[PDB]
Amino acid sequence: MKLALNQGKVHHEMQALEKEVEKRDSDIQQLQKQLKEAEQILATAVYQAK
Amino acid sequence: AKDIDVLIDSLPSEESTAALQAASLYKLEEENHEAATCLEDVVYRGDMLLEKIQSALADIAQS
Amino acid sequence: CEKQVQEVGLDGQPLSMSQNLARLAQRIDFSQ
Amino acid sequence: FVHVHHLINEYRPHQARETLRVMMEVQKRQRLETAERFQKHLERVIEMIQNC
Repeated sequence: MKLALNQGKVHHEMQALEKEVEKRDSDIQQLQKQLKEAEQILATAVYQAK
Repeated sequence: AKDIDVLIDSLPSEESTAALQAASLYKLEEENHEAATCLEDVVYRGDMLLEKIQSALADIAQS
Repeated sequence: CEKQVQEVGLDGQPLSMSQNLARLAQRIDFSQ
Repeated sequence: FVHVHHLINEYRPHQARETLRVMMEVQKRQRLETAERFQKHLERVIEMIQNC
């Protein structure tokens, strides 16, 4: 009985971890795009500041 | 001769002296300062958003 | 204003990965 | 030669001022476009975050 309960809890935790990993990957990609955009903007600003 | 005359007539009639060019440069500098202030505000907002996203990513990775 | 020198800098430009790699090599060289 | 030198001296400052104004306008437009793109990217990021 304890092994069945532990297997169920492990499946639930694995589903939650997969969802969290997908969300983290999406957030990391979005933050990387935003960071590249901000770096380009900072380079342009440092160039135009003179 | 006709081309030279037409070019001298249609040339830039402006800063041959010293006041029109100075006024145009001052207006351009004021516009550039306003645009630079706006761009600095926008860049500060974007950097704040990027810092918030980075903090959220670090907190998610810390789990 | 008067930033044409940097505005016309067409090979004379995002975050270069090589620059970050060189900076890391200069930083991770020793934990001073 | 004197007329050519006078025309060059008269056309240099106006052209320089026009180029500087065009460069300032281009920088302003690029900064505004970058800010709008960053805002749209942050909106898409918030949408993807609230999706899960």
